[PDB]
Amino acid sequence: YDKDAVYVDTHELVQSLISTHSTIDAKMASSRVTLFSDSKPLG
Amino acid sequence: MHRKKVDNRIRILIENGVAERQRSLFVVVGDRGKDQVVILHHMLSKATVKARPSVLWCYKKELGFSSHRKKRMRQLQQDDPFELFIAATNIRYCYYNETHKILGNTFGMCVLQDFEALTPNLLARTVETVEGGGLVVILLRTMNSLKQLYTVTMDVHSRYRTEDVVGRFNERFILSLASCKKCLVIDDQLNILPISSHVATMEALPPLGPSDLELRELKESLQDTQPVGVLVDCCKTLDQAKAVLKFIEGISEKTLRSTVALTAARGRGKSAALGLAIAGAVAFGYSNIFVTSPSPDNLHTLFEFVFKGFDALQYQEHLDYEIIQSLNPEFNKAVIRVNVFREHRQTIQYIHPADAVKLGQAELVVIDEAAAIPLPLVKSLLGPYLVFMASTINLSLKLIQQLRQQARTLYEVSLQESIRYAPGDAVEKWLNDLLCLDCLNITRIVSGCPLPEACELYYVNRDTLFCYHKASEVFLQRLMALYVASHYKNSPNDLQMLSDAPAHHLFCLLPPVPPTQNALPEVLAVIQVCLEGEIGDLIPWTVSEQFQDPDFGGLSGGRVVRIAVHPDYQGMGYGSRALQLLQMYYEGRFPCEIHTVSSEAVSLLEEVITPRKDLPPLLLKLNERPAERLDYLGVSYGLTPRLLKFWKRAGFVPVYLRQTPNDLTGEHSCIMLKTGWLAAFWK
RNA sequence: GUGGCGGCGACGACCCAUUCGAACGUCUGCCCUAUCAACUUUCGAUGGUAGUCGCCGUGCCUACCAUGGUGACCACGGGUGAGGGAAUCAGGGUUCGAUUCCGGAGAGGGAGCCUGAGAAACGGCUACCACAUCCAAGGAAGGAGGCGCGCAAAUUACCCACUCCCGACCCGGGGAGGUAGUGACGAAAAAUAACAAUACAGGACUCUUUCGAGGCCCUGUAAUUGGAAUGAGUCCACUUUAAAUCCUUUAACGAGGAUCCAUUGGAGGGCAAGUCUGGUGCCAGCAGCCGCGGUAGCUCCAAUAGCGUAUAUU
Ligand SMILES: [Mg+2]
Ligand SMILES: [Mg+2]
Repeated sequence: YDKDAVYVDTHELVQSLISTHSTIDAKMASSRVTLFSDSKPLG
Repeated sequence: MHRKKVDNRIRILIENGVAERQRSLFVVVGDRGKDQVVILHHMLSKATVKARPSVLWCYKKELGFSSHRKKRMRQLQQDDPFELFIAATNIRYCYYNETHKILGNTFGMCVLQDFEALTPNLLARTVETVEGGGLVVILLRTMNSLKQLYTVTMDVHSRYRTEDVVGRFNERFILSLASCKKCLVIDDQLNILPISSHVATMEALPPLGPSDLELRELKESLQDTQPVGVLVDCCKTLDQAKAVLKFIEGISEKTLRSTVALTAARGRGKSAALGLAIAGAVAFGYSNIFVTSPSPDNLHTLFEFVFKGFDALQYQEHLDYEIIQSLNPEFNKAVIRVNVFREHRQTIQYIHPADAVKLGQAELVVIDEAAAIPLPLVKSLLGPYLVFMASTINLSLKLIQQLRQQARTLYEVSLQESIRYAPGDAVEKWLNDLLCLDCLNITRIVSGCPLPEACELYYVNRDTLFCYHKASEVFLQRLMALYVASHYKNSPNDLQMLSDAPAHHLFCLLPPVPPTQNALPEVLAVIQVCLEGEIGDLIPWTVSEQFQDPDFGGLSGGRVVRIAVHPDYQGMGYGSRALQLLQMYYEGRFPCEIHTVSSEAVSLLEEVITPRKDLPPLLLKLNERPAERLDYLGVSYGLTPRLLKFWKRAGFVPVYLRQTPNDLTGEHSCIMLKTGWLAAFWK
C-alpha cells in the first residue's frame, strides 16, 4: 500500500469480456417485450 | 520483480463497505480463483481493525486441498501461497447439503466454490451469516459457466444451454448482477469486467445512523424510568427497545387476558427481545412462567438473554437463581427448569407444546416458533393468562385476525433492523428481490368480473417469464405473491421448481380483456400442473403399491401442484372456473423456446448492440398451443375441511389418506383422482 | 535308449562330541554393634514318604507324618559418605603413568498377555488409574536439562579413514568409535633491540646533623652519524588428514624518534595582572587546563606481562 495505488507481486473470451462498448444494463434498456402476441412494446 | 498495479476500485469497494457496515459481493472467474480469494482476504484484513476475519468455505462434493494437517504433508511428499493460506486462516468448512449446521454462527467472509449447484436455500443461509464489511465471493471455475457468461453479455436474448434441464435460475442470477450496487466482477488476474454500469462511477466516500441516534437517546432518556432502562441498555438495536417496552407495558396491565405478538424476520433479533421480556417479568412479581417450543434445543439464545438480563440486575449465578439443565443425552444442554428465589419464589419451566394440562396455575406463558406448532394446539395454550407469541417471518395470520376481532388485548410489533449489519445494505436488498422473499404490503383493489362465465385460461411461457426484463419481473412478482399467500407451506426452493423442473406448466386465468389496456393485466388465479406417468410421482407409485394394479402406471396423467386464488376474490368461485377450462383443454375439446446457441458457435457470436430476435410471448391462448391427452387428474393435499368440500365439488374421488399426520401441521395427506378403474379403487 | 556313470560348490536337516556360555551346588574366607542373648514353627522352621511344577537335584510347593534346626567358638537383630574402590600392565633424572572390573531395577502407575537357543524383553496388546493433542463435534490418535553468579551457542557439525561389532555379506550399517571449539583460577619459556663512531663541555662519586673529610686512567649532553641482524605483522606453495585445521618445511614483503611507543603502585619539583579562607603591613594554608584578548611528552624509587586496594586472619 502506497496510499495512492495497490501493487501485488478462455483468455480470449475474457479479453472480449473486458472490451464491451455497451454494458449489460444499457443492453437491458433497449430490450422490449410483447404481450398477447400483439401489442405495443412495453420497453 | 515485475509487479502489476490493480484498479483502485477493488480497494475503494472494500473500504467503503467496512465503514458503512455493509457487505459487498465479488465474482471471481477462472480456474485459478482459489488463488484470488487469498489476495482478497488479505485486503479485507487490512481494512477491518476488529479482529482477523473468519472464512466460510462451501463446496458441493470435492475440495482440491486436504484441509487436514497430516494428510496434506504426506500428499506434498517449492512454496505455494495457497498452502500457507489454508493453515493460517480460521476456516470453517461446510457442505451444500449440511448448510443447516452453520445457521446460527457468524463468519467474516463467505466463499461459494461451486456455482452450477447453487440453490435458493443455500444462498439465503450463507449470505445471512456474513457480517459488517465482509465479502461474499462466488467462483466460476467450470468452462461451461464462462461461456454461459460469455453469450449473455454479447446478446441479452441469446443464451447457451447444453442439450434436459434449462437452468434459468443461473441465467437470472447472472442478469441480476448488474442491478447490485456493491458487485464487482473480476478475473484470475486482478482485473475488473466492466458490465455493472455502476462500476465506472465507483468512488471513495469521505471519512452513525438515523435509527441509532434515537437508541442512544432512548438509552439516556430511560435511565429515569428503570428497571425498564437497564433492559434497553442491553439492547443493540432501536427496534428491540420498542418491542421491549411494549412487552413490559403488557405485563403491567391488570388484565387476565392479553396477547403481545412478535412478527420478526430472520437476521433480526427476536429471541433477544423475548429473553429480556422474561427477565422483566422476573423483575416484577410474576411467579409462574412457562415457555413452549417444539424442541428444548431450539431455545438456547432465549435463556442466554434471560441469563444476560438476570446478570445485569442482581441475580447472582448461585446466590439468587439456580438453573436445572437437561441431564439427558438427547436434547442436551437445554435448561428446561430455572428457579429464582430472590423475591419470594419464582420459577420458569419449559414444557412440551402438547401440555395444555399442567397450565392451570400460570401467569405468563410464552410460545416460541408458533408457526411450527400445530394450529389446534396453539388454541389450547391461550388460556386465561398473559401470553407472548413470537412467529418468524419467511392459520397464524387468521388466528391473530380472530384475536384482533375480539377479549384478549392485542399488541403487534415487527422487527426490521438487522443485528449483524446496518440497514439499507445493497447485498441484502439484491438477495431478497432475486429470491422474491418479499411481498407487497398493500395490494390495489380491482373490479370483480363475472365469476363463472367470462374468464379464459392462458398458458404462461416459462422461458420469457424468468428473463429479467422489467415487465416479466413484475408479473413474476405478482404471480408468486398469489402463489406464496396460499395455505401451502412456503419455501424459497419453490422458485427453482417453477424455473428448472421439467414436465411443469403454469396456467393463469385472466379477466375478459378489452382491446386497449395498461402494461399488465391483473391475475386472479394460477394453477401449476406437473405431468406424470407415461407422458414417476406420488400418484403413480402410491396407487400402484396399495392397489397392486398392473394396468395402472401405463396411463398418462397430470397432477395439480398448487391452486390458489387472490385472498380478496376468495370464496366466489374463480378456482372452479379454472378447473373446468383445464379439463376441456386436456380432453381435447379446445381446437389445437428462446434461441439456443450451438456448442461450436459460442465464440462465433459477436456483440449485437440492439436486440433483434423476437422474444416469445408471455401468455399464449389455449387454442394456439396443442394439448396432450391426459387420462386422469390428481391432487395431493393435507386433508382439511375447507378443501375437502372443494375437491369433492370438483369431482375428485379420494383414493388414499395417509395414516400418520404431518408433524408441523397435524394433517393427514390425502390423494384424490378424477378422469371404471377408479370405481375399483374407491370400493 | 523316459540308456548307465559322474566334479567342484551353496542352503537345510535327526543325533553325538566340541566351543561360547548360562544355571544350581561344595569348601575356604567378610566391616561396626551384646545398653541386640536367644532365634526359627508370624502362612515351613528341621527331617521322613508319595506327588505337582520346573531344564534338572532339592520344602520349590502341596497332602500325610515326627519335633526338630542355630547359638557366648557370639546365633538372631540393628547398623556401615558397604561417587568411591578393586585391581592390572609398563618404566635410568624420584610415575602430574595407563587403562579395566560391578550390586540391581525401570521405561506415565500397579497387574495380565505374545516371540525366541537365550528376555518374565531397552521393544506390541487388553482392562483400570492420570495426563495431554486434533476435529465438520459423530469420532480419532499418544508414552530427557537449562537458568536462577548483567546471564542459556558441543542441545551442534564431519566421517565410517583407525579399533572393533551385526547382517544373506570381501563391498552395506554403527550418536560403539574417531576428528574439530572458549579460557589473566593456574604452571612453564620469551621479544619491545645490538654493535661502532664523531662533535662540544668540565666536573663525577662516597661519607658527613648546614663548617667539613676523601677522590679520579673518565663523566654528561631528550647531542648528531653509519650499515649489518631479526621478528610481531602481511602472504605463495607443498606436507598432514576420510576431507580439512594444527605441528614441521618453505618462496616473496616487513625497522631509526626503529611513533611497529609496558604497565601498575609509592614519593617529590615546577606557575599567573587566577579564585577562596585566616592572620603576624610585603605572610601562611588549601590549590591551581579556569588568566586581559584569542581555538586555528618533569624527576626518583620498587616489581615487570604483571601489579594494588578493602574485611577477617596467622
Ligand atoms: Mg600467566
Ligand atoms: Mg641507522
